[PDB]
Amino acid sequence: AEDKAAVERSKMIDRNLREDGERSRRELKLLLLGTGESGKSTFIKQMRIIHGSGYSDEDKRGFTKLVYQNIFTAMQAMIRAMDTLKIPYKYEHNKAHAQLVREVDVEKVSAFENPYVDAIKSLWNDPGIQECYDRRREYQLSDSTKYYLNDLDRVADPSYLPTQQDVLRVRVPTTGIIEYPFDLQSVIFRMVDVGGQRSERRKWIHCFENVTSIMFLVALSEYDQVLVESDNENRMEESKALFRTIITYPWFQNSSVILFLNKKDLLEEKIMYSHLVDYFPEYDGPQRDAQAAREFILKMFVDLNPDSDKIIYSHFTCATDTENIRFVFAAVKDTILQLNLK
Amino acid sequence: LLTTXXAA
Amino acid sequence: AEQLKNQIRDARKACADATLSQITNNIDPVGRIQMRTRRTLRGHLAKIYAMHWGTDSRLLVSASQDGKLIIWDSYTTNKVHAIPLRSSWVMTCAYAPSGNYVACGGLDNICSIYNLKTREGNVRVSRELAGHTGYLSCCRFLDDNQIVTSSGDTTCALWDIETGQQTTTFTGHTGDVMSLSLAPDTRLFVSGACDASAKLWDVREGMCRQTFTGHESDINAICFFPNGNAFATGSDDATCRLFDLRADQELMTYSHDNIICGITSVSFSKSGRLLLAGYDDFNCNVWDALKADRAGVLAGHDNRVSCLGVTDDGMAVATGSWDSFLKIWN
Amino acid sequence: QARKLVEQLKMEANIDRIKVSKAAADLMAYCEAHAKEDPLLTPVPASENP
Ligand SMILES: Nc1nc2c(ncn2[C@@H]2O[C@H](COP(=O)(O)OP(=O)(O)O)[C@@H](O)[C@H]2O)c(=O)[nH]1
Repeated sequence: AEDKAAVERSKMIDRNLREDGERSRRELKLLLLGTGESGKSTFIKQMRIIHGSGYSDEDKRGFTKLVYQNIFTAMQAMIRAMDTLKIPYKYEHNKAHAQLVREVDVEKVSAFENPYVDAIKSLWNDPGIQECYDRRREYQLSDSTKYYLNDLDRVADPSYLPTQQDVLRVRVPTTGIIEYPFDLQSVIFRMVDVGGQRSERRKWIHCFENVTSIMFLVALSEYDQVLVESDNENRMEESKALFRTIITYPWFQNSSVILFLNKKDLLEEKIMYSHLVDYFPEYDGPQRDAQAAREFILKMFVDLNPDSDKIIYSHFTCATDTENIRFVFAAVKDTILQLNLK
Repeated sequence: LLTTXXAA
Repeated sequence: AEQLKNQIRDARKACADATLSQITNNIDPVGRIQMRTRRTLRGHLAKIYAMHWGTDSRLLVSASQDGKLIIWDSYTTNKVHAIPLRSSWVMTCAYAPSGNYVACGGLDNICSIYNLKTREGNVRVSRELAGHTGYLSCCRFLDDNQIVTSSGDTTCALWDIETGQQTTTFTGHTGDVMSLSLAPDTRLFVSGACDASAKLWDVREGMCRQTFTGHESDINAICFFPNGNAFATGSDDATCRLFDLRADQELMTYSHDNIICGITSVSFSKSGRLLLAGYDDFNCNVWDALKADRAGVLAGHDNRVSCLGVTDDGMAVATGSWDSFLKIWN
Repeated sequence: QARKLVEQLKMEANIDRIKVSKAAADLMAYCEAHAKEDPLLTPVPASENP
């Protein structure tokens, strides 16, 4: 007899297959969603810190390149804004430093060389550019630009090693899907991220039919951002639309919803000057109050849910805060286990 | 997945 | 500058003298098509998105959101290979004509080639084909070292596996590219996208030869007619449609009242006379290519049919569903 | 700021062209000459077990 070569093999494949559908049902897919620059990536990063393999010296170096990258992007946007808000430079020499930095190959940055340090430091000193930074609420610019740019010092030195904080802030250009697996001792979690998808959602959204959980994210600091090029669109009114559409999907019925209200530390910092009312006429409460504003924002967002039966479990978060998340997430953990154990 | 991250 | 666009509309109109309907009319229609399930491929644990036949018309690959890609013995039933994919978010598979490699991609934007029959432990990840900024729509080899790919980021790309490099990029689409199909000779491919219009491309030269409008919505499926001078398109607008390259225009629309669900897949029959399509309403449909009649149906799935596959010897059909099942029809 | 599509229109209008009648007939004839070779269109005997 000469047969059953891969017939006998097919037996042992169903063996592995059943063991792997067995393990994978215990995986809890937690889909991160929310607009641009609203905290998802950072969250994932925090998970690797509290519940995962950390960022050891080696792991860190792999970011050095990205640190540089951000800076240029940060500066690059800043430069555009100048010619959009019609703000000129205080110092003449800097206009050359702009052309210099304009032509910078968005992505090709190996090291952070001397001619580029000055170019950028020079500009960071220009009272036009700082004024542009002071009006970042119009156009879109990363929220930790100041962080790095007030540190050009260390970032540009030869023997430079980044640290957790830098790590927690670099824009890490996402090819497409970001999935991260980890576990609370007995249970395994699998975070999901699709922010860096340069395509239409309506062709792949259904790939997420009844996942364990949805974690939706709003930036609180977002309330007063408008984007003049993008025709004065309120950046948080924008996020309200994503969420409304996200919250009406049939795909997500069985999926528990969590609303992270992120960039809170940035909220009450700024709620003292910018006023919530003259951006959302309906706002009724006091001024110069974080708590009143959080509660309000959390309401317009929850209001977008059509039907009693589906409870949203929100939290207030600072995604840069390692101990905040460490403590916020335990709550989520429970309200997921307690809620999906039946 | 990246780029490490995930793992990586 | 743009009424030059309103010039091919005179060209294709002067080319129109008779319809494909008018001509295929006094020819007798199709005999009778009622295929029954010849096999049920059972092994995936979540919904399957793509499948592709091997050139031997017997072995085939699947691609399921279960993070497992599977090689099947279609005649028998036996699983030959199971691929533990790094990303369970896959959206297509490929079968090398040689059957030495197998490609697959998805929301990762990495076209993963897999070295099949080997002397390695089991089956290894061979190549990383990275360069796309959106989900991997579909893919099919030209040989063991070149593959055309189409993706969400509105572009299709021809690669060189050996070196893993972007050989030539085929840009021209507005909406996402959903589909692709090589011509018989692999001299030039057709690709359907969410711009509601497919494109005929020249493989080596790069540039887009002909653009084809028609559908009032997203194409998800495209298909080269056996001889290589026509193609089928499967769209959300619920119509299948026919285009001749040499005529440079639509010849047939496989509409139908009372059906309104989208179409995920299209694949012709050896002769070209049958258009097998796969639908949202869990039903596959068998169309008279020439007459525009609805011959039969492959009703047999519980969820929508995500992909089709017709054999090279045209004696069998695979259908792939979101119900984690494949069925062979005869 | 935009110009580059106007090009494609010239590359697309200037190509080969064929009257539908011939286009339909040719590919109707291909079809006709492969019918008996199409197992799904004219069933091969039942002892074609696959
Ligand atoms: N102060 C503060 N900074 C934040 C917070 N959340 C995110 N950031 C920072 O602002 C930037 C936002 O990027 P990211 O978290 O990746 O947003 P996403 O990728 O669009 O979801 C990152 O550099 C973060 O380090 C927050 O709650 N508070």
